[PDB]
Amino acid sequence: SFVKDFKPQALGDTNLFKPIKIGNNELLHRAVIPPLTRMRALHPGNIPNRDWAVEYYTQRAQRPGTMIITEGAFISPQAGGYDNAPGVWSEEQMVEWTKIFNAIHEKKSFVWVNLWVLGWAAFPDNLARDGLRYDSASDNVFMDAEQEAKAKKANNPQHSLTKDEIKQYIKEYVQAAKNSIAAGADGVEIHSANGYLLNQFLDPHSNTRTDEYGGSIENRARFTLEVVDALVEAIGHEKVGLRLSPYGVFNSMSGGAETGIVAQYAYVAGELEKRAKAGKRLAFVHLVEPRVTNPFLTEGEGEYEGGSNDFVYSIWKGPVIRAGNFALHPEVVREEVKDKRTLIGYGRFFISNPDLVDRLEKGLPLNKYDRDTFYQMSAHGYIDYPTYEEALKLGWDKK
Ligand SMILES: Cc1cc2nc3c(=O)[nH]c(=O)nc-3n(C[C@H](O)[C@H](O)[C@H](O)COP(=O)(O)O)c2cc1C
Ligand SMILES: O=Cc1ccc(O)cc1
Ligand SMILES: [Mg+2]
Repeated sequence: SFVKDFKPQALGDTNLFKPIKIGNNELLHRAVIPPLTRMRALHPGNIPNRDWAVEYYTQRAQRPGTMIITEGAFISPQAGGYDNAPGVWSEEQMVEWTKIFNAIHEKKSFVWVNLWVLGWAAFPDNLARDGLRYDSASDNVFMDAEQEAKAKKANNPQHSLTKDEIKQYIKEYVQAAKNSIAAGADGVEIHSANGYLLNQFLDPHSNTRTDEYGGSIENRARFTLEVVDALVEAIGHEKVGLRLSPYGVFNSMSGGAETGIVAQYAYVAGELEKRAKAGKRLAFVHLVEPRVTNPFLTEGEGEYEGGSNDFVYSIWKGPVIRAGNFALHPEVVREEVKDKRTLIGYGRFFISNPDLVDRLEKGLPLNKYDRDTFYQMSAHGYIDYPTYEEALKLGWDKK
């Protein structure tokens, strides 16, 4: 069924359809497909699903010039924690990723691998079985109730990373970046948002360390910036991007309740622009809008109207991607794109609408999404969403 009770508006006359250059890529529009974990990866091996992945990315790369950010990809086994999420550390995975990247490039679109490390969001028992640690910034603060519950059951206490163990994660990031780029990826997006490892260090609630990785704005941000510095020196600054969620509360992050959250991120943004002048300007900065502080709550819930991301624009002067409930609000996108360096990320509706860009340009009805197949091990709810034409033939509008 099409989304009922929604007035679609054509966005063909806005900047959403004026090309832009992000890195080495020349996009033909600014509707970006943000990272979306679907959990179809194969176990054992965290292998990209061999039966359905290529088709999935291929469907959503039909509109030429589209920029696609792959689903979260584990840089290594320790950075992992979910049986069905893909990784980019083994030869057996890179062989799969290549087929996807080629399928994507052939449609004339672009792909960026999102580097993922779970921190305290990983399953402790899944880590105990394979003989891995349950990492995080600290060891006296746990994500929640059932996480500290699984920690004990598996006799796998939450571990406060040591300086040498952080250095290791930085070595795996580089390797993963290198594998992805070697397999033909256009670039990689450092995932430093939604309460994962790097965000756990960034947030003052999950980071109560005393060494140079906690204790102040400058220290809580050290990890993220070292990773940025490392990937910039290894594959080029035009092939790297950083994702942040200043006001997110997902996974026990502080959000706007922490008075120093704006300063924490203003700092990071400041360090980027700094490097930008030094010649090394990241390809872009990706921001999750306070319009969505929790990606698990329906469109309109968990909105934080006490803060804004606009401050980033006074510090960083490169491309900025903004994502969060923009598909059902064309009126807000029309205003946000009047800025010449802003890109719009459409998550949940790029899941259900494979031809989303066309529907945005022509103001057509959007396919409602099925939340139940977001993480199912099936093709249903993954690759069987119809395009507008297919929907008409199937009679989704009622004669
Ligand atoms: C099913 C699902 C999977 C997601 N997977 C990821 C992910 O792997 N990495 C990430 O950074 N964000 C992820 N997100 C968050 C989205 O990138 C996005 O910020 C969020 O969905 C808000 O956009 P939307 O309102 O257009 O869906 C996911 C969201 C959903 C609903
Ligand atoms: O729903 C899965 C998910 C994964 C990573 C994120 O960052 C956010 C959501
Ligand atoms: Mg008909």
